[PDB]
Amino acid sequence: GKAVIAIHGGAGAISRAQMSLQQELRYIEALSAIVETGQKMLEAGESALDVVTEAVRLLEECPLFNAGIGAVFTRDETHELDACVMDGNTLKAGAVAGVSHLRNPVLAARLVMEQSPHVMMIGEGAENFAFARGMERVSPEIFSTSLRYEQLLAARK
Amino acid sequence: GKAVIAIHGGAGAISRAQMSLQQELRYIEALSAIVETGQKMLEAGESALDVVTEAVRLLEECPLFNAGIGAVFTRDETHELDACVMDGNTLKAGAVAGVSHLRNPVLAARLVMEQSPHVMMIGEGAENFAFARGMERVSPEIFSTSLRYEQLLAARKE
Amino acid sequence: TVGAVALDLDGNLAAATSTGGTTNKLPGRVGDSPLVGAGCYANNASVAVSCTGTGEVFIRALAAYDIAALMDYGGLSLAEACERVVMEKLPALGGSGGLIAIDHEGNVALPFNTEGMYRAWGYAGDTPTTGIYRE
Amino acid sequence: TVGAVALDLDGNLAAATSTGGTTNKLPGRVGDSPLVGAGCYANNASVAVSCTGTGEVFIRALAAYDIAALMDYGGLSLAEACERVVMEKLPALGGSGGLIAIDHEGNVALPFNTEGMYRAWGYAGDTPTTGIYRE
Ligand SMILES: [Cl-]
Ligand SMILES: [Cl-]
Ligand SMILES: [Cl-]
Ligand SMILES: [Cl-]
Ligand SMILES: [Mg+2]
Ligand code: NA
Ligand code: NA
Repeated sequence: GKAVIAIHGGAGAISRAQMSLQQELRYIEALSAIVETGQKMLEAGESALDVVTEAVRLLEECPLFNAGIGAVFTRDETHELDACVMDGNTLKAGAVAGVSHLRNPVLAARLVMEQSPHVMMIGEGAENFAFARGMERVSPEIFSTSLRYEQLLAARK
Repeated sequence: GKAVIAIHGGAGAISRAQMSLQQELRYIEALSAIVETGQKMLEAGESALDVVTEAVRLLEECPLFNAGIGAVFTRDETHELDACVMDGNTLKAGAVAGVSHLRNPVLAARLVMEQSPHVMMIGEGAENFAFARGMERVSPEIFSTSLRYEQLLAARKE
Repeated sequence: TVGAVALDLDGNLAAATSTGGTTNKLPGRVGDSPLVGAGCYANNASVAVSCTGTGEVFIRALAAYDIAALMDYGGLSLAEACERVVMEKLPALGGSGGLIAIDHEGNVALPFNTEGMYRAWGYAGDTPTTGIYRE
Repeated sequence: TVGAVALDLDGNLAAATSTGGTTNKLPGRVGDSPLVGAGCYANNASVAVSCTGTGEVFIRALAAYDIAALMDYGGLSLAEACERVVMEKLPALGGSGGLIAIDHEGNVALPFNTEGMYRAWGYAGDTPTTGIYRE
């Protein structure tokens, strides 16, 4: 079949009534930029594995989406991030859960896949593994956005 | 068909050349006692969920098996325990991973299933969830056995 | 939650999923996103899947692997497997959400049972499509 | 690793799995044991399964759910599904280990591809069977 990418930024009660067109266009612009990067990479012969890794890295970086920068807040006003990546060729997979000090969880998941004999790492052990492989330690504060903090406050007000 | 139970205490390189019959009979006796407890519970009309929970609780308690008491040691001479339980009727499930201060991980997994809307809890968050619901905090060293510590020392030489 | 699936020019499938979880989450809760076969799955023999929704139901129903198994073992088309999982099985267990999927033949599906799913797709060298709401 | 599967007098299936992991484990590594569909699965429509072996391969292969899906969608017997997963699919990915399984009809299987698996099983009101080594 012909090379192809699909992406998502989350399913749920996305309210047309609560949205302006300018708000909608910010999401459309972000989705279109990321799917266009993936299409160009596929056209240029990049692997499906590298394409999904880069697309999810960009969705993490985008503050509009609940992954990486723009992560929702827990009950404790913390961030806990999780990611997985799987290669359909080898059936290798890598995953992290409960990480707070890694900017791009999908890149930590890819590190588990490519630079360990393991599939899944959690918490501080996952972080220490990633740091030992030279991944940068960040403050969990880097993920915080006013939009998501106000959503936490609205849920408990 | 008839009510039935199966249990396991782990698969791997179990070497007969290195075992005596008396050593083997300790494992056979432990397996037989636990499967017999499960059979008697099933005969009495106990639920499959209660039977697998109790069988795994007993395998945790038994120092011969790598779960609960008799857990293997990590690289750092710590214990990190994991468990899951699933009800085939409701398709509800509960699971904990990376817990060190809960005597019976399968009971913590059942607590996630019954006392939360969640399926899986990890690490300190899992422990705090259990402690907030009256499950006892245990010394992280209650699981330690000489046999498993000796196996760590042997692993460090390979 | 975010995700991506792709089929490359060599015929390889891959999937990735990433999340911050839920607003006001109980610390230590794990949803489907990092769990192989729940929130993320890829196999060149069948499909690449990334999910988003009510994590617990996607775990209990192994949603991502269930798409693969319905196709591989059940002989369902991608469209049939997506309808069965997203519109029938997940709702029956009280779940909401959706997923994105690409099969080994290059068919793409973006099913969801919610009011919206932020989504986009495009074939290599072709024009991309974006969406938020239901068609 | 330890586990149990049961079929009760009301026709309900359940499964449980518990582990300490591996000697000299990397702190924070998670194997198949706590992962629904990998190390533990139960569904009254098909089978209850508890696994033990190479955690990474049992996750990648979704071993416990794969038994269920091969039976439910593929129409395989419990024995055929267990042979396919434990003796063919897991070794093809470099996996070693076994599992215990009971189907909704009360058939029991204790497959393993290792030198041993500590195991026992019995029908309610009967003498149990125990084993360590291969037959
Ligand atoms: Cl072996
Ligand atoms: Cl739209
Ligand atoms: Cl197969
Ligand atoms: Cl034997
Ligand atoms: Mg066109
Ligand atoms: Na983001
Ligand atoms: Na034990």
